[PDB]
Amino acid sequence: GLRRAEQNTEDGMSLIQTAEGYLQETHEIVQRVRVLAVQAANGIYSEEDRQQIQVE
Amino acid sequence: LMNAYENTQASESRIRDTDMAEQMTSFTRYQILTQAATSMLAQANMKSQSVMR
Amino acid sequence: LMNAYENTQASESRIRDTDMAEQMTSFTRYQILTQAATSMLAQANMKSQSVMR
Amino acid sequence: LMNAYENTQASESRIRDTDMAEQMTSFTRYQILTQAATSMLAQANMKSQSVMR
Repeated sequence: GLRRAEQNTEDGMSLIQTAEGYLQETHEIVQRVRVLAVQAANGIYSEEDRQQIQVE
Repeated sequence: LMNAYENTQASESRIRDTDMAEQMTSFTRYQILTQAATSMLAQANMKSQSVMR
Repeated sequence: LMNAYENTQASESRIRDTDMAEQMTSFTRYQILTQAATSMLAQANMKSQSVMR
Repeated sequence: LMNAYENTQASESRIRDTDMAEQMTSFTRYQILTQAATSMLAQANMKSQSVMR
């Protein structure tokens, strides 16, 4: 059981390790929206250019 | 996908792949126990010759 | 095929091939019994002369 | 859990596993006692033959 308990504990971390791996890609996306929001907030763009920002 | 490829491959290895070092200890234990049991059986066969005198 | 070749050979051996360790006990058993039969046979031959006195 | 398994395995090892070197001492003592008793058993049978003269 203790040997069984140990093997589960690695498997528990593998599940935990993977979900954090998926959150890694999610976080990099939200920052990319954030930087594009800075450029989109500048005053020298027109409706067409900010719409192209909204496309991405 | 690469991260999940890493994390899942590690997940299966800890279930399917053996411990080479940990198994050598059990491998030697059974190799020793085999020789001990082999000799005791050889002792046991000759045990019955005592009454032949 | 090879996995099938192995399992067939393993399963065939259990019926055809003998256990040398297990066979030695039987071989030892009957060889001692051979001497006990040989010993008491000579006692039986000697049994008759006790009345020749 | 690795710590727990290591200590527990030794906990059970001391309880169940035999002392291989110490048990050879006991085995060799009972082996000779068997030889000694057997030879005296041969003597006890021949002892009764005395008064046939």
